[PDB]
Amino acid sequence: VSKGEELFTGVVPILVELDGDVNGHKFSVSGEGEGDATYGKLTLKLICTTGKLPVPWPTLVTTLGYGLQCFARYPDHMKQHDFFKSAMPEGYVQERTIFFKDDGNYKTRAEVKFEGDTLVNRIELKGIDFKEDGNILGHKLEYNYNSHNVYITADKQKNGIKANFKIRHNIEDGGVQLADHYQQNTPIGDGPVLLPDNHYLSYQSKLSKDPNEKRDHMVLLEFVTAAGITTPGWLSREQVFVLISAASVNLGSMMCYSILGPFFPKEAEKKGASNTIIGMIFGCFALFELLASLVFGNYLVHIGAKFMFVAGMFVSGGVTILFGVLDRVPDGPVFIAMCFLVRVMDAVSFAAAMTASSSILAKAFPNNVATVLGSLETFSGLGLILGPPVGGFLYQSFGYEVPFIVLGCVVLLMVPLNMYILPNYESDPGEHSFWKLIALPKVGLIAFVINSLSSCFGFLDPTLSLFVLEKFNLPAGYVGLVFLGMALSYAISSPLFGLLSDKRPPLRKWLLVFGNLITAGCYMLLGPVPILHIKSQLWLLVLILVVSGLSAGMSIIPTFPEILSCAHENGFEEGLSTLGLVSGLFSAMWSIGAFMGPTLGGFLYEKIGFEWAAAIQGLWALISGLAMGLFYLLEYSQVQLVESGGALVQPGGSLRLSCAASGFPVNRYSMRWYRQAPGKEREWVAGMSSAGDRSSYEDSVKGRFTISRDDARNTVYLQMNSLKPEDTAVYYCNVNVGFEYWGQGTQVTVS
Repeated sequence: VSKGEELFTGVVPILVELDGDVNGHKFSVSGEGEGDATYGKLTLKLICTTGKLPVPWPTLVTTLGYGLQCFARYPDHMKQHDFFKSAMPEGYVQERTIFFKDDGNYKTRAEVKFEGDTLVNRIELKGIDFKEDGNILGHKLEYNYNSHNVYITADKQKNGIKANFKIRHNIEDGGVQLADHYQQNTPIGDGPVLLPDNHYLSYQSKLSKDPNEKRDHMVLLEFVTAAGITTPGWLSREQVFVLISAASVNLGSMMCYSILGPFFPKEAEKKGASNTIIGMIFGCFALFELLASLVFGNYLVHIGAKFMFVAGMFVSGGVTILFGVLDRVPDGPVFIAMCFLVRVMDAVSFAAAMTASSSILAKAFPNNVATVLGSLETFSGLGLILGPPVGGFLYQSFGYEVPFIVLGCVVLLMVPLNMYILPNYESDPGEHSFWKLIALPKVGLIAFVINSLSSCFGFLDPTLSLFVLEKFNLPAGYVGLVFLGMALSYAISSPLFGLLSDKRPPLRKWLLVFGNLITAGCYMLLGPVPILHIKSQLWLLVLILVVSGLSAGMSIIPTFPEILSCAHENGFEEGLSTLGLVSGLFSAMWSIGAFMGPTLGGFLYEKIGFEWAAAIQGLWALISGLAMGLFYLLEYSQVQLVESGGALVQPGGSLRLSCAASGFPVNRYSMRWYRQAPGKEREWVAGMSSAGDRSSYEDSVKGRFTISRDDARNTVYLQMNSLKPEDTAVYYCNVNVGFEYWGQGTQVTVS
């Protein structure tokens, strides 16, 4: 707890200083930058104020980035344990002892102060016993940097923390240099101390050069995350306290939403609404809810979530009683400006509810994004299946009014109780264009899929009732429950294909494609041409509609994590505004499907029969699903490694291991081979340089291991002879192209 803790968020500009005396050589570096504690980024452009550096660049990165640890993104249960963020406006000091393996040493002292709004960093270091012909001063350090963990514990003897981290520097010969870092961090002031437990920090550092800076310089795009303590497995009551509200929002509305649909032919000719007017009801219900959801997703930050959400059903609590009785008055010169007062504010009532609710749902659970959406969907399905059987008494009470007062009282009494739930105040507006968000080709291709999936349901819903009268002849109340089977299958597909979509991320894309593919199948048997000579059996049509609902429910849910990852990976922000604009995107792309689908399908039904009228929508969805493979199966350039060749070993012998690559070429890159022993930490074994003329070997396997590379298939082989009983371990392959990427690794058991 501190006065500057709440002001620490947002951008905070940084001033960075450095003077240093390494091996009798004096130099100085100064620079500027900024970052965030909520985003976690840290961009620092450093320029040498002296000239040619007597040290390699990454050897200074560990004392210029890890010296600036005020910007640390901590998780929820770790927010108490912020010692670097404990007190900024006084300043703190950091003493680091840096050792190298069998080489010289660094000692540095760090003073950081906070004046006004900006942060000043002052570093001084002394470097002793370094050689010109060694690994360091020969400029043998490759201009890349890896990902390392920082292990922090606290001590109350000097009210501070002590930390350790070992850094692997890459070598142009191929090997690594181990930098031991011991940290003693204390605060200057006598203020309150926020003592951490045992925890660790994770880093992801970039290292690039801008050509427009003429002198010696570097650019850091460090990303720092935190972890360390296992969270309790129980669900917190504060997070239930919003999930109950979201469940009530999705549950109470759908009864009124489902009963207002077929209610309208009780008055459609009382109002004098001709087919042009009936058509413009659907036209307004499409386009006005497009515009409303779009402007809401644009201006969620400016309006704010509270009056967005708790009044989001107050207008729905108005439209549940707006149809109180409309057989009373002879709307004559009333109905000139009432046709957009019948169902348009119903549309913005349920567009304003779901756009906000999806955003506040997805904010609370980043680790379970698809699970809780599927949970609300299966709660919706359980509400929909048991929807109208409770009406067998109530609207026989005193007339035709009853479904719009008694349930209207429930909505009007449940609407003001949603005010306790939202504590959310404010975020930042989105800087990138929402048109630029759409103009990304990935959303530009999933848009057509989600419009097709909406068009399927929109065409099918007023079609089975007019179809099954002819060759099946079921009564009106029977027309419902087939459809209920579909809902049952959406329920079966609501969490089961959602929770799995949280487990394995890269499996979702093909899964989405698979959904679309089987969606094509589920209409080709729906209305078949009798060239296929299938008989209209009830059981086969029921089964193909159940697997239709299963496919639709399996394909609807992983749309939202896919577009979240699409917005995340392509350089947009990481916050509530991006989540809200993605939710409005989903709202608009769902709402346009009520206009693309039912119009042309209802036109072509009476024209060509519900065989080819179903077949045109089926082929439309089939082309919609087939379009996804052009962007997935042609640009599947995610970098990954495949390791194999490990099995049981007869002791004192010869075998081989291999690892192949995908996502990058090996024309200008090096590669490493690591080993994890049981119970002991990792250790560099082999290294193939970018040139490949030479290689680097561990001394314990020197003269025993042969590394080889085949450039055509991007395959790398490691062979040996006379294996040892200590060589029961798991081997990893490491590559460094804009991240430190590792493979899964495989086992060698010398038994």
